Amino acid sequence: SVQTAATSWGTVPSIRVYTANNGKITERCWDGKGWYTGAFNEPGDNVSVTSWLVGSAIHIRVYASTGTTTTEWCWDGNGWTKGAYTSTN
Amino acid sequence: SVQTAATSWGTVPSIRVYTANNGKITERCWDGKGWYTGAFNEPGDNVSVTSWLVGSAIHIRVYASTGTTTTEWCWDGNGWTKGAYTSTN
Amino acid sequence: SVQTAATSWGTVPSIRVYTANNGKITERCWDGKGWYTGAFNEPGDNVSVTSWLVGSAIHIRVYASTGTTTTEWCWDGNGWTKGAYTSTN
Ligand SMILES: CC(=O)N[C@H]1[C@H](O[C@@H]2[C@@H](O)[C@@H](O)O[C@H](CO)[C@@H]2O)O[C@H](CO)[C@@H](O[C@@H]2O[C@H](CO)[C@H](O)[C@H](O)[C@H]2O)[C@@H]1O[C@@H]1O[C@@H](C)[C@@H](O)[C@@H](O)[C@@H]1O
Ligand SMILES: CC(=O)N[C@H]1[C@H](O[C@@H]2[C@@H](O)[C@@H](O)O[C@H](CO)[C@@H]2O)O[C@H](CO)[C@@H](O[C@@H]2O[C@H](CO)[C@H](O)[C@H](O)[C@H]2O)[C@@H]1O[C@@H]1O[C@@H](C)[C@@H](O)[C@@H](O)[C@@H]1O
Ligand SMILES: CC(=O)N[C@H]1[C@H](O[C@@H]2[C@@H](O)[C@@H](O)O[C@H](CO)[C@@H]2O)O[C@H](CO)[C@@H](O[C@@H]2O[C@H](CO)[C@H](O)[C@H](O)[C@H]2O)[C@@H]1O[C@@H]1O[C@@H](C)[C@@H](O)[C@@H](O)[C@@H]1O
Ligand SMILES: CC(=O)N[C@@H]1[C@@H](O[C@@H]2O[C@@H](C)[C@@H](O)[C@@H](O)[C@@H]2O)[C@H](O)[C@@H](CO)O[C@H]1O
Ligand SMILES: CC(=O)N[C@@H]1[C@@H](O[C@@H]2O[C@@H](C)[C@@H](O)[C@@H](O)[C@@H]2O)[C@H](O)[C@@H](CO)O[C@H]1O
Ligand SMILES: CC(=O)N[C@@H]1[C@@H](O[C@@H]2O[C@@H](C)[C@@H](O)[C@@H](O)[C@@H]2O)[C@H](O)[C@@H](CO)O[C@H]1O
Ligand SMILES: [Cl-]
Ligand SMILES: [Cl-]
Ligand SMILES: [Cl-]
Ligand code: NA
Ligand code: NA
Ligand code: NA
Ligand code: NA
Ligand code: NA
Ligand code: NA
Ligand code: NA
Ligand code: NA
Ligand code: NA
Repeated sequence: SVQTAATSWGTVPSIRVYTANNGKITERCWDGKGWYTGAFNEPGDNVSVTSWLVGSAIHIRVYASTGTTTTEWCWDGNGWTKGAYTSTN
Repeated sequence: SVQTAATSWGTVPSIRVYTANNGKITERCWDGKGWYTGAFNEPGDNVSVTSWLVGSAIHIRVYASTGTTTTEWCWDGNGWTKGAYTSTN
Repeated sequence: SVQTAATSWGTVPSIRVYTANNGKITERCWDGKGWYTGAFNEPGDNVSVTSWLVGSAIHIRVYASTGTTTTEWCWDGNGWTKGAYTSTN
């Protein structure tokens, strides 16, 4: 099966659902008006997510794994950027 | 292995744990007094979840996947209902 | 692939990422200053997580599964303790 991860914020709410399928992760988005495909598209076979609001600004962290490798991706209001996470050391 | 997804709300807290096993997803619940089996029972091989409170009312979204198909299930205070989510388009 | 689960709290934030690899789950931690390996180390092939704050005290629940067995682990300010969760009955 594909593998998903979901997060939400606020009371509208906004929702993001990440799906790993055949080695790629894609993103679907709800902001109160319908579902649309988001900008996030990166390699991975497994995905997890968390998020937090600072006032009205959302911060999202997506953990994309393949084999024994995990890469963190970061949204902080502009774009997706690889983060500093490593699984060890 | 079975695959689980967990969410919580409030400070009691309430917890819900969803488990995919042999193509079915079941639900376990804590509201401060012990664990009990919940009403949610739907097909799926993979599960994710998120939730949010509006005041004192919980909203839960369970994303149930099998193969390349994902179905969203919705709790909004009464019962479980299929949602509008699709993985594409 | 390894399988991960992530939670966060506050606005710093703190983040915890749990990774199941080859039958063991390990923990990585961010509290604003860098990533470090946490104290959590228990058997499991699949992991989920949730957490909640009571004021300034974090409570974390990690659901560690192997085959059809799921064990809950609990952090409530001191250490990791097996919880009362069972998947049925
Ligand atoms: C992608 C990344 O590494 N983000 C870091 C951030 O990097 C800075 C760069 O963005 C740029 O400004 O150059 C400086 C060096 O001069 C840094 O490399 O630095 C932040 C400062 O601590 C990191 O912390 C978070 O920053 C967020 C906003 O960008 C936010 O304020 C958050 O609260 C901070 O903790 C940021 O780290 C990333 O986010 C944290 C939470 C972890 O997920 C970490 O692994 C990420 O890389
Ligand atoms: C199951 C579903 O589709 N729920 C929708 C909801 O559907 C309405 C029906 O419940 C009924 O009232 O008939 C009307 C048309 O006349 C709609 O079909 O409509 C809501 C309005 O936007 C959707 O939005 C959420 O509604 C929640 C309470 O029911 C809550 O207020 C939430 O804040 C709203 O965003 C609701 O969509 C479902 O929930 C959202 C968050 C997504 O998960 C979406 O995919 C779900 O279908
Ligand atoms: C590990 C565990 O079972 N924790 C229980 C907690 O057990 C108590 C023991 O810690 C000790 O004090 O002895 C008494 C009997 O005299 C109990 O066995 O009991 C708490 C009381 O309800 C449980 O509830 C949570 O306690 C947390 C702080 O420890 C916190 O206040 C939380 O809000 C309470 O709901 C605690 O249960 C564990 O946590 C809950 C949320 C579930 O995850 C449950 O399965 C856990 O075992
Ligand atoms: C903050 C926000 O909602 N931005 C929307 C745009 O990006 C989408 O949301 C962010 C948080 C991240 O999940 C992106 O990968 C995602 O595409 C979005 O493109 C736009 C739609 O027209 O709406 C913005 O509000
Ligand atoms: C709001 C709430 O806690 N409702 C409980 C009932 O349903 C359980 O919780 C909801 C949120 C959802 O997870 C259901 O699938 C689940 O069964 C529950 O049946 C009842 C137990 O007697 O207690 C209610 O409070
Ligand atoms: C509350 C807190 O942040 N405690 C830190 C110590 O434990 C780490 O965090 C807790 C919540 C749990 O995830 C542990 O398994 C984890 O190791 C930590 O060891 C210490 C680092 O020097 O810093 C504490 O603040
Ligand atoms: Cl950004
Ligand atoms: Cl409802
Ligand atoms: Cl403790
Ligand atoms: Na989630
Ligand atoms: Na649509
Ligand atoms: Na942008
Ligand atoms: Na969770
Ligand atoms: Na019990
Ligand atoms: Na009902
Ligand atoms: Na998460
Ligand atoms: Na480092
Ligand atoms: Na300690």
